Parts: sequence; structure tokens; C-alpha cells
Amino acid sequence: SHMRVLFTPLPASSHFFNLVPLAWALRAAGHEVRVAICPNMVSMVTGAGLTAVPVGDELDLISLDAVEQLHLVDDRSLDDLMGFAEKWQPDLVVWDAMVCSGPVVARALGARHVRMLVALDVSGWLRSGFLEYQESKPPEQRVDPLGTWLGAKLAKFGATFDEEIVTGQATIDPIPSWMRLPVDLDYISMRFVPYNGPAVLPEWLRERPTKPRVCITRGLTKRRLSQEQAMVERLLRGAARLDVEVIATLSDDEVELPSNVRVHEYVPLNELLESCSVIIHHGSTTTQETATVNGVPQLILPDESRRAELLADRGAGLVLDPATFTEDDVRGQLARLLDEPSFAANAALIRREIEESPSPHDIVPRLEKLVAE
Amino acid sequence: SHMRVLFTPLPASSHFFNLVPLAWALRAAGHEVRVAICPNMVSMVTGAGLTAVPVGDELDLDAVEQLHLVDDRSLDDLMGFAEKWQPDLVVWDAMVCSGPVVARALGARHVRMLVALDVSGWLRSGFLEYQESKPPEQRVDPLGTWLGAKLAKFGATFDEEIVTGQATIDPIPSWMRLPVDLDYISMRFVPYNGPAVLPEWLRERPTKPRVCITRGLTKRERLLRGAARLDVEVIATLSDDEVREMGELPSNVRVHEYVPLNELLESCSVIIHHGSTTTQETATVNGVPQLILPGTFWDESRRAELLADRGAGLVLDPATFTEDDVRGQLARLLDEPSFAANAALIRREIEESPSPHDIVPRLEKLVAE
Repeated sequence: SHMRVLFTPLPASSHFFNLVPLAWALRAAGHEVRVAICPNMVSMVTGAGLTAVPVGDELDLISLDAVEQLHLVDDRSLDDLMGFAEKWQPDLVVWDAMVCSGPVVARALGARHVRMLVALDVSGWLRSGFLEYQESKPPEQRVDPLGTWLGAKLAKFGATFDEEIVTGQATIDPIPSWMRLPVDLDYISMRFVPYNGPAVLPEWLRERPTKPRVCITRGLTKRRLSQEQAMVERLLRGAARLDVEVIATLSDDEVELPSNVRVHEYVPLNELLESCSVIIHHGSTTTQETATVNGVPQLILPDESRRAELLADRGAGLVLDPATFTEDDVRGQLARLLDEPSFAANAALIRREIEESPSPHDIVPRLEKLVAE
Repeated sequence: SHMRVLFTPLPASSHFFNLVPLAWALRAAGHEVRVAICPNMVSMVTGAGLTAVPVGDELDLDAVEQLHLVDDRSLDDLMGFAEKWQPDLVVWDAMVCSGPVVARALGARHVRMLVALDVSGWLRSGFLEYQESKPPEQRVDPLGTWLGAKLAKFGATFDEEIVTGQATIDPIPSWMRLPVDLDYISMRFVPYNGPAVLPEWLRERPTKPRVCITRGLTKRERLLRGAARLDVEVIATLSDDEVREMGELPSNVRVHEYVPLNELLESCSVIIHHGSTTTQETATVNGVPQLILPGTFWDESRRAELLADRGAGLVLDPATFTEDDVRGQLARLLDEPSFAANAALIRREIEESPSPHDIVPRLEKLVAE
């Protein structure tokens, strides 16, 4: 190997999946890559071909000082992580923007660390306001609740607070440039490469569809909880009203369905989207990014609002209000998305833009440079 | 450059695991990657984070047609998927003929991948030279005829490249390579050994040399006991692989059903195994001296023998091996700084070979040619 690399994701499909191609990029380059995950998510990490380091107590993040657990910075988990990081001595920590696990350990060890976004850098942008506010107050007044909080976690291991602990020494950004919230940081642009969990191509997904194909879905994390409810029934019936094949992802639950609807518990999303003409979703980053990367016009029922808006602004999608929309709304917008050639044309442009930003493969030498400096 | 790439592995964990890092390298570079596999093994593919394409009938290892995925069932299935998907590139495990036949029929580029020493290619060049030296009416090609027939069903003709690829990716260290004249692409072996979870026992630093003993790889007689009992004669901790009753294991043998091999090997002083590629390579890149009881069913002895020639391992002839042999040879691997020093040199040479990441533009260019 050359580097030892430790990822600290948030234990949630959507977050984890977003890091997988970068982690495989590093591994493909001969780096050793390990993923720290709570012990009950281990088989999600292992299901992506990555090596898991179980750390801390079981954590059902979906059901959830409880603030500490969600940021992975509770004694049990942090001490456990740090026990492993001390023996393994990684050179680089790539940490998911919503945990403080990774940067705390990194700074404690003197490792380099990089933040990865899954969504718009809301954190970064809030923190930007805060620092701007702070700068103009008198020195004696420059309080920093986050700073001093992280300072205490850091002291437990004999290290000090730094701004980097909040926003990383760099931030890898998989959302397209032109959506980026305006904040002054070292962003590394990275092409989104879809990973959606275990993917088997069933025979039927081998053929060109014979009728326009519409995918209706919501992010894997968003589906685990998850009256009322009737919104999906409305989307489904709304979309059925056109001469299209409708593929929908649902739990065991219902219902009697239009003859042109097909319901599955799971599909391989990226591979389905290659054959779809429209996707309808609730604005999870990964379903959105997977559609965008396949250049597939979107109907979004909402940072999801903002990402949905931004995408409509470039005419690649349309939005509907999750709390006021009617079957007929669904019908009409779907029709626009299918009939007006511009929508697909714009989506094709955004796709080409993305296809031209550096891949995970191209980010590896930048990370290597960062560790070697 | 945005390619569609199809992998067609032999459906066996040794062979497939050998392709995983290159497959991910391609996907990490933004290419679309799919792996055709027989239905009973889609799980091994998806468990490596890769997209599986179930093709053909259940297979468990015509007869030779099945072994090489070139029975109608497989071929037809693959071909019907490939016809529609139109891959730009097919990477194929050296023991299979599905990938190249299919690539040739669609006009896709294709590249063959070794998992062992290129015995096929060595044989084939022998055959081509003996053929070249015969008068023309005598230059018969059983293998060529037999493939030519399979290409026929799809309207394509035979080429030598159906036998040895347009290029061959070689992950075995190149100093071991059989002398044969082909366009080999050297590639750094990057270990993948199935689902890997760091267990608590691996958290503790070793208190004396760890010696790992694994049934040469997932493949899968009580010569295994000859092996365990004899390494216990040294002050070493064995980590050995299985559940099984054969009596009293000495106290220093620690039994574990599952180990994560790569991670295990980072704290081992010695590994004892049956010579399989995945195991020998994973140890080689971790720089662990090796004691090998090769069989068997291919190039294990030549590989084992080549490690021993560079002084990075010792071999034992099974059938005739004794418990005193194992203790003597093992004691040699632990006491002579030689073996670790040579294992370190060979490891460090492997680290200068282009990684799967480095090979990507090389394949992108091949497709673009």
C-alpha cells in the first residue's frame, strides 16, 4: 500500500453509498481503506466490498446527549474509534459532513482529514454566517458554542480545536458545482458515481421498453420510517393516467392498481434509470443524483426543496407541493416532462457537465498530494 | 471516455475475487461495469459491491462446454444480454470462452485476465509453432475448429485472439511469467477476499509470531492435522481455519471459522497454505514468508517453487511430508531473517507495478484505438 485511509460515515445507506466509489477508487489505487461503522451496519459496508471496522454500540439512527450519538462523538463510540485509530495510524480520514467522529480522531492523531458532503453544505454556510458575525463583535464577545464543545471532546485526547474540525482541511463535493451554496472553502469537485446497494439485473430490465417508462421511488434511508401516505397512492394513480409503464417501489402495503403499474420492493435503481424517460421522487440526494447522472427528467415532491428548485431552474425537472398536489397535477407535469423535448435536452446538458468533472479515480492523486504535503 | 464494460469470470470465488479491484477501478473512473455470472452466484458479485447479470443455468464445480461457459444455455443468454447492452469492452477470465466469443460477435474490444501462470498461452504457442512447422494441409486446429463453430452460430469467424485476448492483464509478479510472446499488461495484485470485518481478536497486537494456516482458499486430507500439530511445536500462535473434530488441538492453536485474510496477514510472520493464487498473492503483497504444500490441480507447484527460488518461502511435498518437516521449515521461516527480507523485496517490487487504477487509461485507450 501507500496510504492508510479511514472513512467515518454516518450509519445511513444514503450517506454510506455516497462514499463507496471514492473508497473503491482509493483501494484500486493500492491504498488500504477501512470503514468505521456501528456494529449493526457492518454488513452494509461489507455488502459494498469494503472492509468494516465495528465501532461503538449498536445504533438505530433511523429511530433517533442524543446529539452526541448522532454525530458519533459519544464516549463509547469515539473512545472505541480512537482505540483503533491509534493502532492503525491512518494517514487520511475521509468523514461524512454530519459526524465529528472523524475529524476529532484525525486531529488527535495528526492525520490529514477531508470532509465529504452528501447534500448542499448547509453546515458550512451556517458556520460561514457565524464566523462573519463573530469577526465584527468585540474579542471578549466572540463566543463559539460549537468551538468550545468540540474543544472539550478534543481535550479528552490532548488536542486543540481548529476551524478545520468543523469544515475539514478540504471538502469533497459530489453535488454539481453550479448548485454549490456560496461559501469560502477548499472544495474538491467530484462526479457523482451511483452506488445503490446490491444490484441484480433481472431479465426484464435487459430489453428496451416498448412504452415510455416512468420510475417512481424514494431513497432507501427515506423509506425506513416512513396515514399519510395517500400521497404515494396519488402519485401512482396520477402517473398511471398516461400511456406509460410505471415502475414503483413500495413496501408490502397498498392499494388495486392500474394495469400499467408495476410494483417491486427493490430495484437496481441506476440500471433501471438507464431505461426510464422520467423519474418521480421525494428529493433524496442519491435518487436525485442517480437520475441526474443518467440525464433523466425529474418530478420532485420535496435541502431537498432547494436542490429540486435548482434543478427546475435549469429546466430538467419540475416540482410539486407534497402537501397540496392532486392526481391531475401529477398527470400534467408528467406529460410536460415526457412531451416537451427541452426537459430531456437540459437534463442531457447537466449530464454532460457532470461527465466532465473529475471522477473519484481523478480525485485520488489530489488526496495523495494532500497527504504528502 | 465513458465505456460500458462487461466482465465474464469463471464462477468461482478465487477467480472472481481476482477481478474485483479492476472492476471497481473502472467504475471509480466513471465507467459502467457489469459482471455476468451464473444464477447461483449473483451473491458473490453483489457482495463485492458490483452489478450482477445472471446468465445461464446453475453451475457447480457438454462438460467441458459448461466449464468454459460455452454451452448453449450460457452463450445464448450472455449473447442476448450483450447484443442489447453493447459493451465497448469485455474483460474475461482466462479459462472461459464466453466473453471473447461474445466480444468477437459484437465487435467489442476484449482483454483476457490471468488468475494463474499463463499455462494456456504457453501451450498454445507451443502448439502454434509445431503447427507452423507442418505442411499447410496438415495444420489442424482442434481448438480453433471448435471455437470457429461457436462463432459460426453468431456470424463471426475465429481469430487467434479468441484464445489469448487482444491483450492479457497479468496480476502475477512478472518475474514468474511463463516465456510467451503476447501483449501482457502487468498489474499490481490488490487483495480482495470476500466480506471482511475486523474481529475483536484482531484488535490485539500479537504476543508471539502469528502463523496463519488456511485451507489454500475457499476450495473446499487430514494432512491438515499434520500441518496444525507441527506448527504448534514452535512458540507461535496459529490461527487456523475451520470447524472440525480431529481430537485435541494444542493450546496455541486458535481456531476461527472466518478470518478476514488480508487483514489477518498484516500481523502474521508466516502463512501455510495449499498454493492457490488468491492466497499466495495476498501473502506476497503483505510480504509474509510462505510455507506451501501445493497440490494439485494446476500451477501451484511452479508458483510455490518460484517463491522458494527467490527465497521468500519453502515448499513441502505433501503425501511424503512429516510433522518434523513442518516444524523444521517453519522454524526456518521464523529464524532466518532471509525469508522476511526476500518477501519484503518481492512485495516492494509488486508495489511499483501499475495499480488497477493505473491500468484504467490503458484500457480506455485500447477501446478508443
